[PDB]
Amino acid sequence: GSFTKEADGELPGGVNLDSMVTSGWWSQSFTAQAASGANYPIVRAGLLHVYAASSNFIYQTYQAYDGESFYFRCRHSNTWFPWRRMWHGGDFNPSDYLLKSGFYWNALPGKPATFPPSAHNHDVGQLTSGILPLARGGVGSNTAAGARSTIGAGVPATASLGASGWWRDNDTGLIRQWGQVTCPADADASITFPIPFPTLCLGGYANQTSAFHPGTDASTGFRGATTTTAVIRNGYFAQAVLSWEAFGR
Amino acid sequence: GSFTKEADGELPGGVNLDSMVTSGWWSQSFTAQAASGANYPIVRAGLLHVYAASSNFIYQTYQAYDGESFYFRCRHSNTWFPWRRMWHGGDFNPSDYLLKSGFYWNALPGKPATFPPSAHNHDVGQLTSGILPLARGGVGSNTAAGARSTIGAGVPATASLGASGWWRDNDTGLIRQWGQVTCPADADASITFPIPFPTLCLGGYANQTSAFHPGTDASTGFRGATTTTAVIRNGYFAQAVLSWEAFGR
Amino acid sequence: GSFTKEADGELPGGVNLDSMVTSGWWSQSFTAQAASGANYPIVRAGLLHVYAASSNFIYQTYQAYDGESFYFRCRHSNTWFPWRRMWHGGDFNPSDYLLKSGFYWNALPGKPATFPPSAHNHDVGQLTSGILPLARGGVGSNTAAGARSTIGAGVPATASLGASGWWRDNDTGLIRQWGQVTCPADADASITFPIPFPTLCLGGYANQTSAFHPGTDASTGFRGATTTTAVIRNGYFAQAVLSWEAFGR
Ligand code: NI
Repeated sequence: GSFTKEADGELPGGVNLDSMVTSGWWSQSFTAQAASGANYPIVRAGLLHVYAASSNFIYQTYQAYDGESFYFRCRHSNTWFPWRRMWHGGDFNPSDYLLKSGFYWNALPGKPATFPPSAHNHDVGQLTSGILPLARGGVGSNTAAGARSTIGAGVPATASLGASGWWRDNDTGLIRQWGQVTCPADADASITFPIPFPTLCLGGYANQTSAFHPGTDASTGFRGATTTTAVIRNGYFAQAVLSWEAFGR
Repeated sequence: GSFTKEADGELPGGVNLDSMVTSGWWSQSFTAQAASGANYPIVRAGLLHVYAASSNFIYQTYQAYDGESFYFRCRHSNTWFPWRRMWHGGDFNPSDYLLKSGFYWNALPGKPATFPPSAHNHDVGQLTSGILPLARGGVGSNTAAGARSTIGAGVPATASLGASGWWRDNDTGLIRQWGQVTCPADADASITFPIPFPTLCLGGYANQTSAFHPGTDASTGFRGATTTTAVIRNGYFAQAVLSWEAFGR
Repeated sequence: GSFTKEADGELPGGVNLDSMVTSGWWSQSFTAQAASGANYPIVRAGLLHVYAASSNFIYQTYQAYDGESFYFRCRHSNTWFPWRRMWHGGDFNPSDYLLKSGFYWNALPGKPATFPPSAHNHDVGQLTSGILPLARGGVGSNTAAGARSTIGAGVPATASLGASGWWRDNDTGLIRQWGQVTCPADADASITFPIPFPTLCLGGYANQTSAFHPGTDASTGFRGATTTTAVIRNGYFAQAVLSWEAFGR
C-alpha cells in the first residue's frame, strides 16, 4: 500500500509503540490512552508516523497535539534507541541566558562599592588626618607645647658658661649669674650683670678671692641691685678681687 | 506515483544527496556507505525523505538512525541551502546553563572573605590598639613617664619667684630658697623657709645688704637649719638686714 | 487518495493556513505570497504538510525554504495551538553560553588586582615604615634627641643630694657642688669636690657654720679652684667648720 490521506487508524489504550512496526501513520486522540500504553515519548495525545525502511530499521516520529514537542527514534538491529525530544521556542529562549562574551567583572551587577580588606600594612605617611593620642603612643597634640604637656616634659635650660656668665631655667624664668670685680680698699664697686634680669634681681653675695691677711677684716656685701647693676662692697683694708653671684627673673 | 509503505530503495555507497531529487523516501543502512557519499548531513545511517515540490524547490529531511539528530534542507533555484541540525535533549540541557537572572554579585560562588586593598589613607582615629614605638615617630608608651623615658626628657622645674621664695628641680628634688631677715647687732635671728625642705636642708649662706661701715666687722653666718628654720648670725655692730639662700631636698 | 509524489498544489497569495485542513502537501513558492496570507509560521516560502487525522485533530508542519526553521502545530477541538519553532544550529551554539559549572570567582575574568576597601581599623603594629610627624601627634624622629628637638624638651638633671654632693643641669653642663671643711684658726684648708668639674670651676663661697664670737672677725674665702680642689680660708681666731658651694662645668 501507500501512505493514504486518511490515517491508518486511531490508537486506543494499551498500545506498545514498540509493536508499531509497519509503515503508516496513526492518531492517538486521548492523553489518557497514551498513559495506559508503553514507549510513548510523552504522555500526550499525538500523531505517530512509522517508516519501516527494512526489518533492521524502523523509524518513528511523534508530534504532540498540544505542541509539547516533536519526537523521533529508530529501531536498529531489534533495539529501540531512545526518543529524541526537540528543543523549541516554547522551551526556552537563548537570549535569556548569559553569553560567555558577557561574563566579565564590569558586567557583573550588584558589585559592592567597597570591600572588606584583608590584613595589610601601611607607611605612616598614609595617616593624613587626626592627632595620635598618648594611649596609642602619640603626644596628643600638633604643637610642641601641647606635646610637652601631654607627657609632662620641661623645656631646656639655656646658659653661657663663661668665666662671667649666666644660666637660665626656662621652665620658671629663674636666672643665675656670676662674675668678678676689682674693689678698692674699704669701699664699693659697681658690677654690670652679663645679661639684664628681665624684671627683678632677687639676691646675690660677694666672695673674697684673695689670701686676705689674718687678723684683718675681709667682709663682703651685695646690695642695691637693679635689673642690670649691683654694688659690691669690700671690707678688706686693701684693693681686692671679689667674685659674686646673683639670681632673679 | 505515491509515497508507498515500502521505501523506494536502499541507498548504497557513493550517493550524492544532491542527485536525490525525485519525491520519495530512501534508507541508508550503513554509516560507512554514508561516508563514501556526498552531502550527507552527518556520516550516519539514516532515513532520507525527498519532497520535490517543483523544479525550483526540492526539500529533504534526514533522520539519523542513532538519533544523532534530525536534518533538513532545500534546493532553491539550483542551489542547495545548508542542512539545519535540530537541537535536541541529547545535545544539552538548558538548566545546565546560567540564566541572566542568576548573574549577580551575591549569586557568584567562591567569593573571598576579604580582598587585597588598594592604596588608601586613614584618619589617626582608626588606630585603635597598640603603642607606636620610637622607630615610627611614637613615644613607645601610654604613660607620661614612659614617654619621657623613651625620648629621655626631664620634667618641668617649679618655683615661686617672689622677693622671698623657692625654686625646685623636680628631676632630682633639689630645692633652692631665699629671703631677708632683720638681725640685731652682734646677734642671731631665726628665719623660716618659704616652704619646708621635705627631708633635709643641705646648706646656706647670709649676705650683708647694707653699706656697712668700713673698718668694722660685718661677718655673717648660716647655721642650725632644720627642714623649716635656720639661724642667721650678724657680726655687724648695728642692726642690719641680711639676705640668705638655702638649698636642700 | 494518497500522499502523491507530486505535490497537491502551489499555495498562491492570500491563503489562510487555518483553511488547509485536508491531508496532503503544498508548496509556497513565494515569500511575498506568504506575506499576503494568514497563520503562516514565518513569512517565508516553504513546504506545508497536512495530516488530517480526524475532524478533531489536524496536524501541520512547515519547512522554510531557506532553512529559517521548521514549524509544527495542531488544531484540536476547533482551536489552533500556536506554531512551535524548532531551535537549530543556525540559531545559536550552546558552547557560546556560560555553563553553571564555569560560574565562580576564579573563572570570572577582568577582576581587579586590588579593591577599594571599606572603613576599617588597624593595630599600630601594622605601621611598618615612616616616621609620624608632629602634625599627626608624632615626635617627628626615630631618635631620642630628635624627638626632644621636635617638641622642645630638655633632658633630666642628675644629682647626688648627700650631705656633700653635686647637682648637674645636663641641658647646659652647669654643675653645682657643696660640702663642709674643718679649717684651722686664721688659716687655709683644702677641699676636694665630690666630683671633678669636667673643664672649669667658675666660682664658690664659704660660710661660717659656727656661733662665732661677736666682736671678732669671722671672714671667709673661696679661692684657687682647679677642676678637683679649692682653698677655703677662715678668718675666725679659732678652728671652725665652714661650709662651701662651688659651680662650674
Ligand atoms: Ni588600611
